[PDB]
Amino acid sequence: LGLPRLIEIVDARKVPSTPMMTIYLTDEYKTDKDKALDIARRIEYTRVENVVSSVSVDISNMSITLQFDQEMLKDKGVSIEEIKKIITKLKLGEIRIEDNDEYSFTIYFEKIDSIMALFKMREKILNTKIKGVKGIKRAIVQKKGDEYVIITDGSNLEGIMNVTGVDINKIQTNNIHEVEEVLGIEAARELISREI
Amino acid sequence: MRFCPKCGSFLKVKGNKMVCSKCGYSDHDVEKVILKENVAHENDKTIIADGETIEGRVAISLCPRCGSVRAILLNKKKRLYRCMTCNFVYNI
Amino acid sequence: TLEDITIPDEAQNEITTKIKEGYSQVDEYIRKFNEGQLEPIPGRTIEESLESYILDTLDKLRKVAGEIATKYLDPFNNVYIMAITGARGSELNITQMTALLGQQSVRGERIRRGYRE
Amino acid sequence: KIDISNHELVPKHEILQLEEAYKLVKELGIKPEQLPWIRASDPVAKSIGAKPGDIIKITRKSPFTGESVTYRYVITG
Amino acid sequence: QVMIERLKDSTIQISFATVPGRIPFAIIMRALGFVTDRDIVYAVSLDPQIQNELLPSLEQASSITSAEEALDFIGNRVAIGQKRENRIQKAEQVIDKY
Amino acid sequence: GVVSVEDVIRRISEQNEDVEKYMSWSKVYLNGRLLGYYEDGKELAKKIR
Ligand SMILES: [Zn+2]
Ligand SMILES: [Zn+2]
Repeated sequence: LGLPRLIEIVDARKVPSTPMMTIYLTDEYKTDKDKALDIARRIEYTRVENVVSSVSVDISNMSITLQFDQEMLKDKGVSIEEIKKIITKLKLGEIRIEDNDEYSFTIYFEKIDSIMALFKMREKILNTKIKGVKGIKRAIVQKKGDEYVIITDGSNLEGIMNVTGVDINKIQTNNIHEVEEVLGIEAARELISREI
Repeated sequence: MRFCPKCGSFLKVKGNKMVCSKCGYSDHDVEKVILKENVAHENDKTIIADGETIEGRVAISLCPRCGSVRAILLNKKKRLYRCMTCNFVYNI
Repeated sequence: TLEDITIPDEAQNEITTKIKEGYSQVDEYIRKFNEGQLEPIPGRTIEESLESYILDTLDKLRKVAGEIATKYLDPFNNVYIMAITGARGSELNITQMTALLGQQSVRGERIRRGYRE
Repeated sequence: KIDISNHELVPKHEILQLEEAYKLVKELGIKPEQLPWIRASDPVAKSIGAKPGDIIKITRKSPFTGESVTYRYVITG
Repeated sequence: QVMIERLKDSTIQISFATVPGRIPFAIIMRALGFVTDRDIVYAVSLDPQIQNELLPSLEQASSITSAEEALDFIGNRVAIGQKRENRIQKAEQVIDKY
Repeated sequence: GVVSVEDVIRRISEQNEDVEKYMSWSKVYLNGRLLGYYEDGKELAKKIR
C-alpha cells in the first residue's frame, strides 16, 4: 500500500509484490457456505507437507515414514489413497508402500544406497503437489452481504476462469498485466485508474 | 549410535549385523537410529471471514486496506469495525 | 490553567474500579489459557490470540475511562473549547491528560523485548 | 475460447464506418495515427473483427458525464 | 570471521576468510587432530539425540581418514596447481594463522 | 570443582562411566568458551558470588 504500491503501479511492474484476486460466484453457489467452501478447497494449492504432521527418516533400511494430521487432512478434503497414488506416479523408482496405521504409511526404497539420496528423495516427496490451481497460495471465504466471496492470496486469471461456479464477468485482480493480456487495454487503464 | 571398538568409525546395520566398512568388524547387537521432524499446523486452517465476535469485541473480518483478518467490532448496529493491524475503520 | 485537566475524587474512584474489572477479565483470560480452554482465532496460534484478547480488553478499558473523565469534567473549560471547535487537540489527548495513557505498543505488540521471559 | 466482452471492466467497442472516420479525422485536423493506438491482436479487437487501418469508437462509463466517447486507431501487432 | 551453516542436506559446512569454498565439518575437524569419528561425535555433544544428527556430515567425509588427507583437501582450495608437499604446509600455515 | 571436557570424555571412554550421568550436569562457560562440567551449577554460581 501507499507510496511503494503507487510506484509499482506507475513503473508498470509485470507482477505485483502481493498479488490478490476477488472471486464472485454464480447464483446457485452464491448464498451457500458449503459450496463456497468447496470451491475454495478445490482452488487452493496444496502440497504433501501441508497435511503431514511428522516425517521419520530411517537409516537402517532406507525407509521414510509419513504421519498425517487428521484435522488438516479433512480440512483440505484430501485422502490417503490419492496421496499414495500421487506418490506412486513419481520418479522415485522401485519403491514399496506399507500401511503402519489408519493414518500412516512407509516408503521402503528397496534400491537406494546412501543417505544423501535418501534425504534428496525426502524433500522431493515433501514438495509434491496434491491439488489446487498454480499460483494460489491461500483462499479465504468472506461474507459481504447475503453473498459469499472468495479472497485469494495469489493471482491466476486463466486458471480461475476455468473453475466451475466462478462468475467470470465480475472477477477482480490487482495484476494489471494479466488484465491487459486477458481483457485488453481499456480494461487495463480502467483498472489503473481504480488502483491509483 | 555405535562405533567400532577397533577402528572407531560408526557402525551401520546390514541384515542382522552391524558392519564396519573400514575394518570388517561385526556384532550381535542392533541399534536403530531414526531422524524425526515435526510439522506444526496451528495456523493453517481455512479462514471464514464473517464479522462475528469470538471473545469480547474481537471478530474475524478482512481489512479493505491491509488485508488482515483481525478486527474489533466497534458498533453492532452500524456494522462498524476497526482493523487491529493498521487501525483502519471500515463497514462490513 | 491546571484545573482544566483535574478531575474530582469520585471520577478517580470510578476509574480505579473499572481498571480492577479489566484486570480481572485479563486474569480470567490468562487462567483459561493456562487450563487449555482458550479457543484461537483462525489463522493465528494460541498465545497469539490471548494477546489479541488482552489488547481488546485494555483498549475498551481506556475508552470507558476516558468517557468517565469527560463526564465528570466541565464542558466549558478552555481545553474542551479548543478540542470541540477544532482549534487544537483531540479527545485522545484529553483522555491521556485526564484519565490514563493506556497500553503502549511497539509495531502493534505489547512491550516484550528485554530479559528472558 | 471464452467471451470477455461482457466483463464489467470492458467498455463498448465499435468499428467506425469509413465516411464517419474520414469526417472525424478532417474535423480533428490530424492524421489517423495521431490517435491512441489499439493492436489488431487485442482481445476485444478480435471479438469485433477489427483490421488495421480502422478506427474503433469506445464508450466508457464516467462519473462526470455518464457516458464518454473515445477513438482508437488499429495498428499491426 | 568464521561462519557455520546447516543445509537442507542435514550437513554442516565451515567457511572462513582465506578459503573460497565451504569445507565439511568432519574434514576440518580431522585437520585439527580429531582422527576417529567417535572423537568428533563426543567432542560435539554427549546427548545421543544431538549426536545422531551428525550422521550425514560423517559420511560426507568418509573418504578422508587422516590429518594429512584433510590438509591436502584444504590445500587443493588454498593453493591449487602445485606439488603435494607445499599444499600441506600452506594449509597448515593458513589454518594456524586465520 | 569443575571437571574439564577431556577428563569427562576419558572417564566415559577409558573407564566405564555412564553417559547419562553427565547429561544431568551443568555446563560451565568462561568468556563464551566451554570450560567443563559441574554437578549443581546453581550452587556454583552462589559460591562464586
Ligand atoms: Zn572398525
Ligand atoms: Zn488493516
